[PDB]
Amino acid sequence: VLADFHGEMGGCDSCHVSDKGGVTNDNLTHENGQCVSCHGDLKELAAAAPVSPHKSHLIGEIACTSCHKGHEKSVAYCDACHSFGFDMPFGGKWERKFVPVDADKAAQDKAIAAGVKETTDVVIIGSGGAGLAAAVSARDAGAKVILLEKEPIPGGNTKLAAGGMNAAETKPQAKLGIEDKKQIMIDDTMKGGRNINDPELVKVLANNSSDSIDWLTSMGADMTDVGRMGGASVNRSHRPTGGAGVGAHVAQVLWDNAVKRGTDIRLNSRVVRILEDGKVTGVLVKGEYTGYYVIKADAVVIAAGGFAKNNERVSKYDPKLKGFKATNHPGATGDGLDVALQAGAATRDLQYIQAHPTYSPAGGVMITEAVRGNGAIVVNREGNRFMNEITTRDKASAAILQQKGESAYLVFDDSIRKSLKAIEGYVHLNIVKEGKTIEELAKQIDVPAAELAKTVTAYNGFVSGKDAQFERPDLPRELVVAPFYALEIAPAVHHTMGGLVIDTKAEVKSEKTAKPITGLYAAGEVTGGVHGANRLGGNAISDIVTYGRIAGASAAKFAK
Ligand SMILES: Cc1cc2nc3c(=O)[nH]c(=O)nc-3n(C[C@H](O)[C@@H](O)[C@@H](O)COP(=O)(O)OP(=O)(O)OC[C@H]3O[C@@H](n4cnc5c(N)ncnc54)[C@H](O)[C@@H]3O)c2cc1C
Ligand code: HEC
Ligand code: HEC
Ligand code: HEC
Ligand code: HEC
Ligand SMILES: O=C(O)/C=C/C(=O)O
Repeated sequence: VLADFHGEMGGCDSCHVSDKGGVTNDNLTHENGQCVSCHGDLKELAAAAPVSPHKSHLIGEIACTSCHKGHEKSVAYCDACHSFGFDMPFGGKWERKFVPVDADKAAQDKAIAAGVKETTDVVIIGSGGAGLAAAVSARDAGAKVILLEKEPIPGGNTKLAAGGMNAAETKPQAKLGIEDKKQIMIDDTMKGGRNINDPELVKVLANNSSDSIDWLTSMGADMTDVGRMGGASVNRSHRPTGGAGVGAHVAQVLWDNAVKRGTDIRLNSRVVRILEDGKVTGVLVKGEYTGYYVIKADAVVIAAGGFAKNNERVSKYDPKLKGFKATNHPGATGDGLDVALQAGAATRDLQYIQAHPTYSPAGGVMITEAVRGNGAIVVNREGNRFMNEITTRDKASAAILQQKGESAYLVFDDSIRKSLKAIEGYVHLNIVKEGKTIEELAKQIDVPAAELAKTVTAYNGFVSGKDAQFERPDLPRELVVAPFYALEIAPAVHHTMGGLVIDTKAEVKSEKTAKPITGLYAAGEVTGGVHGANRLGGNAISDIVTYGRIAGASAAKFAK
């Protein structure tokens, strides 16, 4: 392992700040400074490469030490989701065992009384889009902030985002000739959420849309290419130009701005208990290398995101998903909720767990909803259609579940390819089957040529505005310019629509007292009610930004 290979050289000193050893802080700045001092930084390393582990889509600072582990085997962090078989010096397999947020209670108790280390105004749990947005906002005229993230690298699931941030009206929308209006936001959002959605939440989720999409814009963002997500009417999923992805893009831009203002962002730092006056007094942090510690603060924003990814827990409410795969990063296991619950928060819609119908087994990645939206059709093992490809996720997950072998085949054109640039990434991942003709495509895929061809020729007829098979309301492109591609895909646990109960100010309500627990804030996937029973594609990112901002600001006035 790497620190022995380097003990052989110069000592403990090489990396650590002292000759006895040990880490100063959990972001591991010193040591990573040491790394780069002898080896160069990531751009330097990246330039040297001929798929390289030193240059990727991850956002934010990506410590050397997030892969190159000192005192233990090392693993590319890319293996949490891909299987690149890189040949990592001092290699190891990626393994994560979920450990309870409450275990080691004695230890936590012993350490709560044992001093009082730092104090700040506002603490924010998690670094995805909601926590960063909150960072900007608390910081941005108001308070001192100290955001913790448990992962070794930032941006949660936010950074994987693919297809768009919903907003209504007055976003750039103007400039493309997309005619849309606020109530249509609300109204689809209720319809997709099967009408249980907290009405006041879906309201500000409608009415702050444009501003969050302008805020992003005041910060550096590129929200201009618009498309169609399953479930809405007027086109409104904002993204970067030509079909790239908004998650990385948004995460990055709010990472920068949060860092730019004075946020004190700390990785390998998991919050394991909110501190009880019953007012929120502070937080108990388990810094991975520096041990436990208390931070006193006046407001706590909870922005830890969802629990998709914990199959134990998700199987708990919907055992249909036991054994299913997830589209999330490793961090979404519910720590947040647990922390909050211990604090006596109220939750809702915990059992409504959204599976994404088009994940790819082979690639270990989601494959965006926009591929079907720009024109792809889905095809079972027999070579035929079985569904209106732009239906709701739950219906589309259901239908592929009910098909030969539990999986199905996205099938598109050279025309759909060109038109949605996320598709170059899939191509880059070796997961896309190619055919110079549909008969060629079939052979790769192991689906019958005359049936697939008849399917595709017929689909084309439907394309002529009428799907006399499955009702697909939009038929964007014809599927007739070669080469032709396909991917097999299947449903994967993806979003948890439920969560902590909060108002339009982002306050968290107590189960017992049905009022807010004081100075306890929340925003993002960790919260409940914004999406009802079903989340619309494109509503997560807009919920996260607009609610973060509110959570931040609310927490800032508190303490002020
Ligand atoms: C593959 C994929 C594609 C999606 N694409 C889209 C899209 O195109 N459009 C859209 O609207 N939505 C999309 N979604 C929905 C969007 O991703 C939200 O679901 C996600 O943004 C949630 O934001 P967040 O701020 O709440 O959390 P996250 O981005 O997950 O941020 C999470 C932080 O909390 C850290 N954390 C958790 N617990 C603790 C703790 N106890 N202490 C410290 N840190 C902690 C976590 O590990 C995590 O990093 C997508 C999600 C995925 C996974
Ligand atoms: C001389 C033999 C060394 C002593 C004593 C210690 N180290 Fe290290 N170290 C390095 C990293 C990247 C870390 C972070 C965690 C990890 O990646 O393993 C650490 C951490 C420690 C710790 C904490 C133990 C724990 O894992 O919880 C101790 C006690 C420690 N270090 C003491 C990096 C390096 C390194 C660079 C390659 C060298 C030469 C050493 N460490 C050597 C020593
Ligand atoms: C910070 C914690 C790090 C990390 C992540 C790495 N180094 Fe070093 N390194 C140095 C020298 C002179 C060598 C040897 C070259 C050789 O023997 O051919 C290395 C080796 C490595 C590797 C190489 C694995 C391989 O053999 O391919 C890796 C992955 C690596 N390091 C990472 C020099 C230095 C330092 C100068 C004092 C410092 C500081 C570090 N390394 C710290 C780090
Ligand atoms: C995970 C995403 C990584 C991060 C972040 C960093 N490194 Fe890396 N490193 C990683 C792998 C999987 C490999 C080897 C496999 C391959 O195909 O490249 C490496 C290799 C190195 C090396 C040896 C190669 C070289 O050009 O010398 C060194 C010296 C190295 N890595 C150092 C290093 C530093 C300083 C980093 C911070 C900027 C860093 N790595 C980031 C995985 C990952
Ligand atoms: C899980 C959270 C991931 C980790 C960690 C890494 N990647 Fe990833 N990667 C992930 C997804 C969900 C996607 C697809 C996004 C989409 O647009 O639908 C990707 C994409 C890639 C690609 C192809 C697209 C591109 O932008 O090049 C490559 C080549 C890739 N990822 C490589 C890669 C590397 C090298 C990573 C380590 C630094 C890495 N990924 C981390 C999911 C996740
Ligand atoms: O781009 C997609 O298909 C997913 C969107 C979401 O989860 O909101």
